[PDB]
Amino acid sequence: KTIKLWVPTGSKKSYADTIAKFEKDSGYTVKVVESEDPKAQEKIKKDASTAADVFSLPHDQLGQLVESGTIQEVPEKYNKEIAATSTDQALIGAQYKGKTYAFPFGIESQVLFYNKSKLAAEDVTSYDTITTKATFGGTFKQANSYATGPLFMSVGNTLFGENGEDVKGTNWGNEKGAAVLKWIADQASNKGFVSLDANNVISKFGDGSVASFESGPWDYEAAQKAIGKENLGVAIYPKVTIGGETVQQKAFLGVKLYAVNQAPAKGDTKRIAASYKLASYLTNAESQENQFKTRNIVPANKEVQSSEAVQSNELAKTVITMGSSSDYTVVMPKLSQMGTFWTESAAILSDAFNGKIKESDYLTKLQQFDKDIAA
Repeated sequence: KTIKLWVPTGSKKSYADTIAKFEKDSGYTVKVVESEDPKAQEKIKKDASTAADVFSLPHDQLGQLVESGTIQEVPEKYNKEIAATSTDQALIGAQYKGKTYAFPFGIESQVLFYNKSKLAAEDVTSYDTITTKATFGGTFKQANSYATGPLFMSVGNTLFGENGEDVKGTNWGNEKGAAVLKWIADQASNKGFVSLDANNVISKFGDGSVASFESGPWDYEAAQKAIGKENLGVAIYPKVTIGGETVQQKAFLGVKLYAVNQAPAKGDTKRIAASYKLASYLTNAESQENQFKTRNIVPANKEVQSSEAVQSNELAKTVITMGSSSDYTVVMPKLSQMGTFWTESAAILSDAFNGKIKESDYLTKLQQFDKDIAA
């Protein structure tokens, strides 16, 4: 009566109390092993004997694990609990073709970081205002698709249709997509836009040549240190004016999941039930509260999201606003054709900024993109 759990690196101690509570309530023992979330899929394929009963993963890999038969639909009991307690965006993270396969525990989104000695709060709600009054820095020469890929969805185009599950639904090859490429190209002559490399985002923020930039919670500490805690502002993504339309700038949402792999239980339904119970425990309000407090995990649970501790933390509050609605975030699609998206979107965004494609080529390149990705 032992089940194996894979938890994110560093996290084991954070979860000790949660696990003890589960152990005391279920009478199962839990073997807890740290293991990198992004590698869970590879690890399972390589050695299914050693595979954990319960493991953390990023939702962007959930579609693959479903399609290989590794993760099965959760029991209806848990489906109801997850839908009730999670944000709608988090649930979309946990679902694939209409079924729930995992338990959200966390969310992540990029935000706008700015220097309060260079920009007032009032002036960071609009990209046009930011670059009129100060500077915005981005890595446009070597485009980051995670960062600026969502511009295409910001203007009302989709990545694999509205639900992110139609392999033929990506529709950038139109005037709105072309207008995204135009805006990219225009940033080269926008006097408030500063062309960055990955390795100088933070240092140019520190030296004051970049007043603002977009990144995730992983850069929060470095931003703080670059200009001083008291000078660091955090805000939601601004509006941006593309093709003469002012629209909300979107980012991707990442949803952090626990899932159950039934295979190591070999038909033992008592143990499978225990595995779902563990996942439920790991991702309930109490655990998410503890995970925010100990490891600054931004909760997927609506109730913890609105807690004073979380709402008083400007980074967490901002990530939550971004994850609160599809007005701000696109939940990263799960289809394997995302592979093409990463490669081709980066190249086209780069080429538009660098002038390796011209305006008269924007539409044909985007139409070709739409064809390529639909394979």
